[PDB]
Amino acid sequence: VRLSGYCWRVIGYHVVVWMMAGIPLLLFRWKPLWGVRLRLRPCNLAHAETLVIEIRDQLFTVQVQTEAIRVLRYYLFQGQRYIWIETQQAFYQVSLLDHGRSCDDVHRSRHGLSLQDQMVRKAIYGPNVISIPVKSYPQLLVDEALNPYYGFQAFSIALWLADHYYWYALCIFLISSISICLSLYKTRKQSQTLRDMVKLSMRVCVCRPGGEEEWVDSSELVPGDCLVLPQEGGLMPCDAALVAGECMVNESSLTGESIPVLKTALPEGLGPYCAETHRRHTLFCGTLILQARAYVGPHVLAVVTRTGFCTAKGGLVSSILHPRPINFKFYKHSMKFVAALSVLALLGTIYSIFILYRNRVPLNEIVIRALDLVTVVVPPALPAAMTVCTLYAQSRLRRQGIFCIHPLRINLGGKLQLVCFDKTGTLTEDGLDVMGVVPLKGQAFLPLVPEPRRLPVGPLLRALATCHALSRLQDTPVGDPMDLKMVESTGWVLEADSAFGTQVLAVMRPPLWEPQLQAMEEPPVPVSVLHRFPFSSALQRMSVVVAWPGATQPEAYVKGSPELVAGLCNPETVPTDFAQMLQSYTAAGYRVVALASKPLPTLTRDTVEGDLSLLGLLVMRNLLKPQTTPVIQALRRTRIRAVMVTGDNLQTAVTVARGCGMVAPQEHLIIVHATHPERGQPASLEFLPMESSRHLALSGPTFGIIVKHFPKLLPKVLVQGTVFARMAPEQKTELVCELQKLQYCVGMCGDGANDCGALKAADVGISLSQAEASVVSPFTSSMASIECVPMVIREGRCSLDTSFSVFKYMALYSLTQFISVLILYTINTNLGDLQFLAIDLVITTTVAVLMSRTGPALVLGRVRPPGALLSVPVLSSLLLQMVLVTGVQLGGYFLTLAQPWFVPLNRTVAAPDNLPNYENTVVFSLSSFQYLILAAAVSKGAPFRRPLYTNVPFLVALALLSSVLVGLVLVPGLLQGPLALRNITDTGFKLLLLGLVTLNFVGAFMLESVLDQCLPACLRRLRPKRASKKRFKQLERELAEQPWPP
Ligand SMILES: CCCCCCCC(=O)OC[C@H](COP(=O)(O)O[C@@H]1[C@H](O)[C@H](OP(=O)(O)O)[C@H](O)[C@H](OP(=O)(O)O)[C@H]1O)OC(=O)CCCCCCC
Ligand SMILES: CC(C)CCC[C@@H](C)[C@H]1CC[C@H]2[C@@H]3CC=C4C[C@@H](OC(=O)CCC(=O)O)CC[C@]4(C)[C@H]3CC[C@]12C
Ligand SMILES: CC(C)CCC[C@@H](C)[C@H]1CC[C@H]2[C@@H]3CC=C4C[C@@H](OC(=O)CCC(=O)O)CC[C@]4(C)[C@H]3CC[C@]12C
Ligand SMILES: CC(C)CCC[C@@H](C)[C@H]1CC[C@H]2[C@@H]3CC=C4C[C@@H](OC(=O)CCC(=O)O)CC[C@]4(C)[C@H]3CC[C@]12C
Ligand SMILES: CC(C)CCC[C@@H](C)[C@H]1CC[C@H]2[C@@H]3CC=C4C[C@@H](OC(=O)CCC(=O)O)CC[C@]4(C)[C@H]3CC[C@]12C
Ligand SMILES: CCCCCCCCCCCCO[C@@H]1O[C@H](CO)[C@@H](O[C@H]2O[C@H](CO)[C@@H](O)[C@H](O)[C@H]2O)[C@H](O)[C@H]1O
Ligand SMILES: Nc1ncnc2c1ncn2[C@@H]1O[C@H](COP(=O)(O)OP(=O)(O)NP(=O)(O)O)[C@@H](O)[C@H]1O
Ligand SMILES: *[C@@H]1O[C@H](CO)[C@@H](O)[C@H](O)[C@H]1NC(C)=O
Ligand SMILES: CCCCCCCCCCCCO
Ligand SMILES: CCCCCCCCCCCCO
Ligand SMILES: CCCCCCCCCCCCO
Ligand SMILES: CCCCCCCCCCCCO
Ligand SMILES: CCCCCCCCCCCC
Ligand SMILES: CCCCCCCCCCCC
Ligand SMILES: CCCCCCCCCC
Ligand SMILES: CCCCCCCCCC
Ligand SMILES: CCCCCCCCCC
Ligand SMILES: CCCCCCCCCC
Ligand SMILES: CCCCCCCCCC
Ligand SMILES: CCCCCCCCCC
Ligand SMILES: CCCCCCCCCC
Ligand SMILES: CCCCCCCCCC
Ligand SMILES: CCCCCCCCCC
Ligand SMILES: [Mg+2]
Repeated sequence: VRLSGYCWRVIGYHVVVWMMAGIPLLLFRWKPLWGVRLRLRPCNLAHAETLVIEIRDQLFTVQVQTEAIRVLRYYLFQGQRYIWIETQQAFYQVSLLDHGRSCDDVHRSRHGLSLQDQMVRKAIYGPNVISIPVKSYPQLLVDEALNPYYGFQAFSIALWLADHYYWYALCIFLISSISICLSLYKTRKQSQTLRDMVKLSMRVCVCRPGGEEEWVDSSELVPGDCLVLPQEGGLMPCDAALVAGECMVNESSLTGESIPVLKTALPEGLGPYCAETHRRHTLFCGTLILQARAYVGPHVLAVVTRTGFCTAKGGLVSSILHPRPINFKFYKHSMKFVAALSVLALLGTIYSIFILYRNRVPLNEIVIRALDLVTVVVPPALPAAMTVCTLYAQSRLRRQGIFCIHPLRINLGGKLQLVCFDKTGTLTEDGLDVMGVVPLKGQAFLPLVPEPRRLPVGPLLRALATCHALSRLQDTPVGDPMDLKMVESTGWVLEADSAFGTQVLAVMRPPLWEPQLQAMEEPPVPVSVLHRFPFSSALQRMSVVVAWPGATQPEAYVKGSPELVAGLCNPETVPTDFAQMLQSYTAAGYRVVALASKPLPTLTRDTVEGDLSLLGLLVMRNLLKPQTTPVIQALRRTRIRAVMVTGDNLQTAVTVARGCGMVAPQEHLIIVHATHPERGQPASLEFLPMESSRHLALSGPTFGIIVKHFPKLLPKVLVQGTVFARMAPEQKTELVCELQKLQYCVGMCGDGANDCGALKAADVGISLSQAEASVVSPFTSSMASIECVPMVIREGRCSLDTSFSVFKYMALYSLTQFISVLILYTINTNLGDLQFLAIDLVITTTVAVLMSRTGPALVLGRVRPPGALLSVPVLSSLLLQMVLVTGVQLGGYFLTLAQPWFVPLNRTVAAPDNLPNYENTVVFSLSSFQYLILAAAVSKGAPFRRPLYTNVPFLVALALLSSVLVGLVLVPGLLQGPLALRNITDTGFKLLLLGLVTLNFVGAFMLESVLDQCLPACLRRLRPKRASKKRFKQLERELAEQPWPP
């Protein structure tokens, strides 16, 4: 995180690099800083340094722009704007100028921002736009085509053009152009799918200190400027603190869930505007405002707080544009693999140079042949194969209805070994059923009431009717499902005239019915709502203040989790057997929410939910979705660990885990309960063995106590723990972080608004109730069920196998072609000119692009894909396949030598001037069929991929190439002219060649099958490793020798 500043000699450095002609590799290597400094006009003075290099320990360089009003030196890094302060000499982030600003200051910013201050803050903070520039086509060409690989391909094109191999040069050019086009299309789509999301362009009203009215574009906003919000509704131009009125918004673009959320005006007072503690008082960029009410004045006034990239949406966009490096390695071993391949290539080109020197050839031709061989070693289709494989996988996922912002994470799904779920919404149905309400008398519960409609007028009925954040939107109430079903159960239909405190936020009317019963005593009267305190998952609570045409004083009603609410209630109002009866309902799997009240003596949220008194419990059913038990059973069958992380009660979570199969029968479960220290001793960490493998379940506060007071025992709990309950979102992301610390590949599926942090922290985050692509999590599904989890895993495995099948095959292709030409070099032939074109484009490129189209296996398995190219089976398969191919080619050559008809090539004339000569044709035919054979063999089916005959384009390609090659052998000759073949004029020997290559086909398949069948057993019997690289496996073993809980 160190920034170093540096100010005719640069042209000298450029000329030196050009003369060297490969200085870019040195500057793209361990010593890039030295070259940069030598070619940057070094000058440490930051005030004068126009260039700055930042190191984050990784190495980035950026200019220093200067904007004038007088002078302002700023620079952009990672999308964030930093500016230079003359009074400090250092660089400070734009977001940190107005840090610690007090809420009273935000309120005093109610008045306008003058045009002078507007332009000053415009120059400082820049325009209010999340800038994702559109790249001109030549910019993309210079960005992508400029790299060592394509430069080497251009060199190969030049070299093969030098020796009159026009066709081969042209086809290499075509392959490179196709690869560049595919990379460009991938990058363009990647930029466009993000740019289309941040498209905010609309006029907004803002009031000046004088005139108090002006319409400006969304980009013309700056921090500290007020904003008149549109009461009809619409998108939010930028991040602003709500200063006046109330707002109903739909912030699904950065939260996942699409339920309405209530934002109340910022509470006036002294203290910093955190923007995270006041999250309920802030409107975020790119969020739809369902409505905005004033209740105190003409307009709903907000104050712009942060604009541009520093907004939360801007931060997520910045993360997407510059993602963090992947923690889990995918290969991290290809250096040794390509080193071994290069070793083989060098041992081959040594033979090439030696045998060429053996015969009479000019030294220039000798070096030309050597460089030709080296160019043939490198295949030009590798980047195209990678890109098309990734595009195919992403298209498959999109066709299944799952969208990934950046497909680079797809392969992570192929090596997930732990998946977290949240109970409500994802595992269970979103909706709820109100089973009933349990009331109190003064300190003793009463029988459950099925329909709350039949309650008498009193605190409980009023609390059920009034305590929520429901709002009518187009003749339909909307809000939390819990609140909607509760109010439906009561029947009190949602409907100025301030009673005591302020203007009423809402009014409720009791349903007219029972002329005798309802008016039997105190007929119901409508109830007005004065103050509302929205619900937040961090504090399991919601407080409302209400009055009615009676109401000698107002009344505050609090709805919350039973444990926390009972803690807040008056101790003598809570019955002694609260815990057991709550278990009696939660152990049955019911969601239970407590209602309490206090009569206010005629307002910050703290003084409301204080000396409360229990009114009752609300028991409501919540059933598992019908496609969660099979998914959990499949995941557990494949030894993929499944964990529940939820903010609900521990008893309900345990019951749901038992029902959905996370805790199958005959699997003992313990409850871990750590008591907070009471100033006499630490937590005891009590264990309660439950009654119908080892499983542990613990709530949020005990999890925090274990984290902060038993660090030694934390790994064992995390390894054995499966059901975590009553966790705040912060605790959820903390648990994900801890699981990752144990070297787990942690994926997660979540509903919204309490999983966003955990979803982002997770290696593979999935959001369910999302219409389309979102910046909420790396992956997002359209359908709402857990079934998306296995497919993302399966495709990932299908990718990991598929990628390997490319690196294998194109390596085989890289080297099976390498040996063939060497054989010809030993006989002084050079494999023809159009023959190279036939080998590459007709046969190889089409197969390489088509082989990755195959889909996933449609079922999971316990066998994980490999994680290294240089494993024993892979290298063994490569070597044995090379032995088979070399044997076939040499046998063909030796048999062709041993025929009645034969005339050796005229060795005194260099190729291609001696073609077809009866040796080039046979080697070429064998090589072509060998490429097809290798392609067919490398492309496996089970357990990860479908059988080869699934993707009908690839199978059709294989069939057509085989047919045209067979024709090329079994005809008097139709392409033998252009391909320079000698037209073997007998119908007997060519049939023998066909039989021999059939034997080669059979040999390759039997070889690969025998390897797959036998080598794993040999490795199990031979080298008994006892893997301990990952800490969680070590902990699993240690628990296996002896469990920690007795
Ligand atoms: C000249 C040889 C040069 C090559 C040197 C590199 C050899 C080489 O990478 O293989 C390492 C593996 C060890 O095994 P390795 O591949 O390192 O296996 C590791 C474990 O499997 C680990 O946990 P568990 O799943 O619990 O086992 C996890 O899977 C890691 O990810 P990964 O599996 O996805 O890659 C692996 O790194 O196999 C040897 O133990 C051969 C050692 C050399 C044999 C020498 C014979 C002469
Ligand atoms: C034994 C002899 C006669 C053969 C040597 C072959 C050279 C002519 C090859 C070897 C490496 C090649 C270079 C490999 C990499 C590049 C990088 C490329 O520039 C970049 O894309 C770098 C961008 C970056 O990473 O910042 C331009 C072509 C060039 C210089 C290549 C030009 C041709 C080079 C010097
Ligand atoms: C050392 C002499 C005696 C050998 C003569 C042949 C060399 C000119 C060959 C040997 C190794 C070859 C290199 C082998 C591998 C690569 C990797 C290849 O991939 C990349 O480095 C780019 C990857 C990316 O940009 O993502 C670029 C060409 C290059 C440097 C090759 C350029 C030509 C080299 C230097
Ligand atoms: C006989 C010689 C001239 C061989 C020429 C090779 C072609 C047959 C290859 C070159 C590029 C290939 C295409 C490259 C990319 C795709 C995208 C792929 O679809 C996607 O992954 C993107 C979907 C979307 O975003 O719409 C389907 C295969 C296809 C059409 C490939 C089909 C085969 C093509 C045309
Ligand atoms: C110069 C003459 C001798 C060339 C004659 C063409 C043949 C070499 C044929 C045999 C196999 C054919 C390929 C077989 C299958 C396809 C599938 C199809 O490509 C796709 O994969 C489309 C994907 C989709 O949209 O679903 C159309 C072109 C292509 C690559 C064909 C291109 C032409 C090939 C290479
Ligand atoms: C004397 C014989 C000398 C030859 C010795 C053998 C050398 C073999 C070198 C093989 C190079 C492998 O190269 C590996 O694949 C391709 C090459 O473009 C690169 O691929 C990279 O660029 C492409 C786009 O161009 C991206 O889509 C891909 O995501 C990215 O990783 C890999 O980053 C590189 O690591
Ligand atoms: N709308 C609400 N008003 C008041 N209390 C609520 C509301 N919704 C949930 N709660 C309570 O808050 C507790 C935890 O809140 P949250 O963690 O937001 O709910 P959850 O549905 O248990 N979460 P999860 O299971 O991870 O989706 C729940 O157990 C309820 O007791
Ligand atoms: C092969 O070409 C060379 C050209 O020099 C010459 O020997 C002769 O014309 C041809 N045939 C034989 C057998 O050499
Ligand atoms: C002889 C060359 C054969 C091609 C080998 C390709 C292997 C690349 C593996 C690493 C890819 C990610 O960097
Ligand atoms: C890759 C294999 C390289 C070795 C090729 C040797 C060819 C010898 C053929 C000439 C001897 C038969 O008359
Ligand atoms: C395997 C096919 C190799 C490419 C063949 C290119 C020749 C096409 C036929 C041209 C006919 C006119 O000469
Ligand atoms: C893509 C290749 C198609 C055009 C190839 C033309 C070949 C010309 C060779 C002429 C000599 C043999 O008649
Ligand atoms: C990139 C090099 C392209 C060369 C074009 C070749 C066209 C065929 C002509 C072959 C006989 C001169
Ligand atoms: C739905 C399967 C699509 C198959 C694509 C067409 C394959 C035949 C193409 C033949 C071209 C020569
Ligand atoms: C990571 C950039 C790799 C550049 C190619 C290095 C080739 C070195 C040959 C000695
Ligand atoms: C499932 C393995 C498929 C084997 C058949 C390969 C294609 C044969 C083309 C004649
Ligand atoms: C379902 C059994 C396998 C079907 C084979 C279809 C492809 C045959 C041509 C090789
Ligand atoms: C996707 C299922 C494919 C079934 C096999 C198709 C065989 C067709 C031979 C042309
Ligand atoms: C799925 C039906 C189409 C299968 C392709 C049949 C072969 C066509 C040769 C072009
Ligand atoms: C369909 C491909 C086989 C056709 C060959 C017919 C003539 C063979 C006698 C040379
Ligand atoms: C595979 C194509 C077979 C063509 C007919 C074979 C005739 C051979 C007579 C010995
Ligand atoms: C007796 C000469 C060989 C007859 C053909 C052998 C079978 C060919 C398999 C492709
Ligand atoms: C998948 C096993 C394949 C068995 C060998 C096929 C030989 C077919 C000759 C055309
Ligand atoms: Mg949920």
